[PDB]
Amino acid sequence: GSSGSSGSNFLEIDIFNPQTVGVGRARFTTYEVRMRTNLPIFKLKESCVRRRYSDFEWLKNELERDSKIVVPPLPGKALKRQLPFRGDEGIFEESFIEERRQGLEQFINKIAGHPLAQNERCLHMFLQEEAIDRNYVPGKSGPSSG
Repeated sequence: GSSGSSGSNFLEIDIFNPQTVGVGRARFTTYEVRMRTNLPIFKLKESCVRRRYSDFEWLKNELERDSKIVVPPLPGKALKRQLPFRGDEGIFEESFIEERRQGLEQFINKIAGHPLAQNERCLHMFLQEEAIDRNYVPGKSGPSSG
């Protein structure tokens, strides 16, 4: 085959395929982060990787380092625990998953739009790359100098 289709640049990410991990309680789920762009900045045109909300919290933060970068808020709220023992107070409903599933998608959908982010590597690493490598080695990093 050959194929060949294009027209107008478009950078968007999809969040679906909610898979549950672990067993017992305070369990969590993931989402298939499938991005699709036609920009050069991105080495790959399309890639599918697995990621969760808690993960995004690592990425987002990575953006909230220092670079006049405007990162959007994460969909969720929780802060009332002295010691790391408790988590979710029994929550199992499509709505919830949807909320986050959609939320993130939106957050990234906008985050991706960000130019300062489009250059960021962590972003890509959080996309193309399936497994993040905390304290990775920077190289190439899109069109450097300029």
